Amino acid sequence: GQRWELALGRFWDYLRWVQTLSEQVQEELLSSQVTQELRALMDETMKELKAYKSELEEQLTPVAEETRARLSKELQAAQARLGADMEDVCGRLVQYRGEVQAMLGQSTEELRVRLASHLRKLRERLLRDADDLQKRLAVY
Repeated sequence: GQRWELALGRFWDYLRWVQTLSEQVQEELLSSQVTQELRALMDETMKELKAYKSELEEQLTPVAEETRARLSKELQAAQARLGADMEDVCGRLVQYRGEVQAMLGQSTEELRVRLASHLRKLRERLLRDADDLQKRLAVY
């Protein structure tokens, strides 16, 4: 129930809504509304995660400078993986917007099927990285 978790939770729900590709989603996907909203959610998540890590560093068990230095950097990488997953989702939503324009009015039904299957794999990856990031944070 950490703050960074609730923020990731909002990003996650929003993305679970995009995954439906309902009428309102498609509408917002052709504008930049979805990627903007996701970008805000993301930024909030990263901010909170950074501040949480900073606080956690206040009550740490002391270890060899090396293991500590190693732990910190493993943590830093897990955080970067999360950010990068989020950007890859938005990137994919950008591509979809362009591919639609590229069709010039033709049916996008097949574009949508393909976007949903890819989006699903990108989300699977994001969830994997968030779970890992949560495990590293817990055993700090």
